[PDB]
Amino acid sequence: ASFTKHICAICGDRSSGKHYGVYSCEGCKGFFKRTVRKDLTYTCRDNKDCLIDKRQRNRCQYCRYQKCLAMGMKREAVQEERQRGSSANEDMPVERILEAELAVEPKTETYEANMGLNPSSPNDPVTNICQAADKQLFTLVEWAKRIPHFSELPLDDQVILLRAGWNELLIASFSHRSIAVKDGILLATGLHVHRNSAHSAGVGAIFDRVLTELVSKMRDMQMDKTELGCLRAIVLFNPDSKGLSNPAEVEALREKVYASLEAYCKHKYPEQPGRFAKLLLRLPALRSIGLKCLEHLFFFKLIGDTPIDTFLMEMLE
Amino acid sequence: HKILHRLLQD
Amino acid sequence: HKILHRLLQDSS
Amino acid sequence: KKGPAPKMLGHELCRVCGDKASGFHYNVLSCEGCKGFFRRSVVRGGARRYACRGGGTCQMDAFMRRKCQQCRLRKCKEAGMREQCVLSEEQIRKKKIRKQQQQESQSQSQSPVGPQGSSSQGSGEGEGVQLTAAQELMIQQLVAAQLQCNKRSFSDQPKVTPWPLGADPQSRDARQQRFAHFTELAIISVQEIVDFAKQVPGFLQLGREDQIALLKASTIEIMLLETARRYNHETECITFLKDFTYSKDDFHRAGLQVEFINPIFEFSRAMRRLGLDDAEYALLIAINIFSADRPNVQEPGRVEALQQPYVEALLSYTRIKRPQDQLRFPRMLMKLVSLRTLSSVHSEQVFALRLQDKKLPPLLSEIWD
DNA sequence: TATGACCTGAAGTGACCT
DNA sequence: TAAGGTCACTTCAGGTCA
Ligand SMILES: O=C(O)Cc1cccc(OCCCN(Cc2cccc(C(F)(F)F)c2Cl)CC(c2ccccc2)c2ccccc2)c1
Ligand SMILES: CC1=C(/C=C/C(C)=C\C=C\C(C)=C\C(=O)O)C(C)(C)CCC1
Ligand SMILES: [Zn+2]
Ligand SMILES: [Zn+2]
Ligand SMILES: [Zn+2]
Ligand SMILES: [Zn+2]
Repeated sequence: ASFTKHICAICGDRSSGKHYGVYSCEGCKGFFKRTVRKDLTYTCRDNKDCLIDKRQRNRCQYCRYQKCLAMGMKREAVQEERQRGSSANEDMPVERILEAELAVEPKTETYEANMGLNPSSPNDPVTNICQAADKQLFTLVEWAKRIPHFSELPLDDQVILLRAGWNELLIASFSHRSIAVKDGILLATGLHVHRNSAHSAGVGAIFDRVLTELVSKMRDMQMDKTELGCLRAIVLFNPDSKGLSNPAEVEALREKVYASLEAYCKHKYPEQPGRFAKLLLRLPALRSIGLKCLEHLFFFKLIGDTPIDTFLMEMLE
Repeated sequence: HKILHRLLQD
Repeated sequence: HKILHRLLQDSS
Repeated sequence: KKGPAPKMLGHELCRVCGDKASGFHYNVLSCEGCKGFFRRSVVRGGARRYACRGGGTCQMDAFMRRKCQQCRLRKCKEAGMREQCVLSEEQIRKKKIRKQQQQESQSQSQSPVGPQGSSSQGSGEGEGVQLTAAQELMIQQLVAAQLQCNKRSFSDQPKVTPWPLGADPQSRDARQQRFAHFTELAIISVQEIVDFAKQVPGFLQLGREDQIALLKASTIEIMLLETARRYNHETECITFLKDFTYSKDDFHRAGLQVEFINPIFEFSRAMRRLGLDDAEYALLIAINIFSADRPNVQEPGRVEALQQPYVEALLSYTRIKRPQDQLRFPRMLMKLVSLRTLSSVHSEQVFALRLQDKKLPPLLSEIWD
């Protein structure tokens, strides 16, 4: 086949004759020239399946160079001295999540001799905590609605997700509420617990576990409302819940929360590379706590001593 | 069973 | 607590 | 004479709206409107957008695109526009200062060429940036330790009760036989884990009861990880000791409850979408041992501090290897939660076995009781 | 306030000289 | 011939401003 002498050996175009040791057009000539001169290493994301022809040759430079080199072109033939040499947003915005957290929790503090509520009594810690929980379930759904894309989900799936995550949601909530007090936690009803009371109630183990692994770390890393809301969003969307219509959507939204949170971390706190990873690592500690609390909730409910309200009963039943 | 559905409705 | 401990100090 | 341009054009329109495109923008072809909209959407995400009250059936064209911005952006996603194609603020600063202060505009001055009348590049330290030496040393050490501790379980194969194939379906002692078999495999697993953690650096810096508590707590989850690593996608079976394969119904004949068996298979098939290598698995296990939220831990500070290097080392390894997938890292750190849930399920399985007055090996009975 | 035609402006390509 | 260079030409980022 001596007709191939009149064509380019790479892109299959009409050539000018030999240049780098193979017959190629001015395009591949200038390309190999400009490439080998600086010898810049290309990166092709396909990968490596690219078929180079006359028309599309400029779309992928990597595979074009590889085909040029495969045809027998020499880098030594090239003159001039040289050889070898953010966020993802508005789908799941953190501002709306922040708006949700600010909406649900009015309580904050700024720069003397004031604060909203901290009365106390060590009777009865469990009953008061259940009361506060039942109180905060309504604000939990009201929080859930303000979270992006959740209201767009089917109603039954919303129900399932809330019934699944309500415990860890409330837990993270009162943990971050109690971030300013040690120890221990402030109830949403305003009343105080004081872990001694938890020890005298026999629940001291899980309580001190909450004190150690949640509020302590949150205060140490100084977690704000955005990150709290994002973590609560990760907890909120669980693709692994039972009875889900389309778990892939929930998982996808969760991924969106990952990207958005990591973005907010790479923005607000450029100082700490391990901020995002820390926030994520607070989650497995939460799950073990959230489950252990259900075991006590299933207990005190079955015993029939501590009065349980209707909504909390519904969540437990 | 009942409450949560109605709260989620409106 | 015993058997894990005896599995610790040396090779099993 | 032929025009000296590549010139790939001809009005292929727009993948978002369908107006006339000026070319490819952010990994897709679109018009100026969609491009600018996408840019201002990425750079400002906190901007107020109106929720979609007309349903996700919103139709996109050269007009209604101004109505619903959420659907417009969603179809920009449907068009395949990447968020990483938008230059950040720290990325754009170097795309400015080089093109303004000296190079290519207003200034060229050098030693050669000069009409001056009347008007070390390569490396500082031997760098190449991320993924430092010590990290890769630790990773390779963890992998080598994993293999080395894995080879010890290969000689224990005919130390165990044979599998009763062709067994009476209503036989109780057959189920008991399979159960005993799996428990022995679990013993081998536990010893293997102990050896692995023994070869893990920094682990010897803790106390006796610290190491014991950490091991007893993380054992089941590490077993879940190793099992998910030994899971076969196509055949839908799990292969232990590389010569022993078992299906789900084999676990059903073992006497294990459905609520114990199912989520484990869910967990195993969920991790194959991650496509993790031995390095990432080893790092995940290493981090899992060093979780400080475990019960009966006297010095959680030392454990957390020990968990610190493995976390960031996993980060640098993930970002460099697969820059295309940024969700791999958070999806990996999120598997620990599933490990916690499956740990609870496991404990419930243990209690289930206790309910029928079934006996488990002294080691397994030491850990999970 | 958001929008899109329109610009700045580099990095690149190739037909055609040299 | 076969190496170079030139500079009309494309591209796709951000920025402007009515
Ligand atoms: O083959 C090796 O390399 C060694 C190895 C590594 C990892 C696991 C392993 O044995 C697991 C297979 C049998 N296993 C039995 C078991 C383990 C832990 C606790 C219990 C129990 F006492 F709580 F019951 C049992 Cl019965 C069961 C296995 C499994 C997989 C899928 C469905 C059902 C059961 C498993 C259980 C827990 C965690 C991981 C795997 C040998
Ligand atoms: C930790 C704890 C438990 C559960 C707490 C739960 C499930 C919810 C708390 C909600 C609050 C306290 C909300 C708020 O303040 O907004 C139980 C009862 C099992 C045991 C002792 C105390
Ligand atoms: Zn060519
Ligand atoms: Zn290619
Ligand atoms: Zn368009
Ligand atoms: Zn819409």
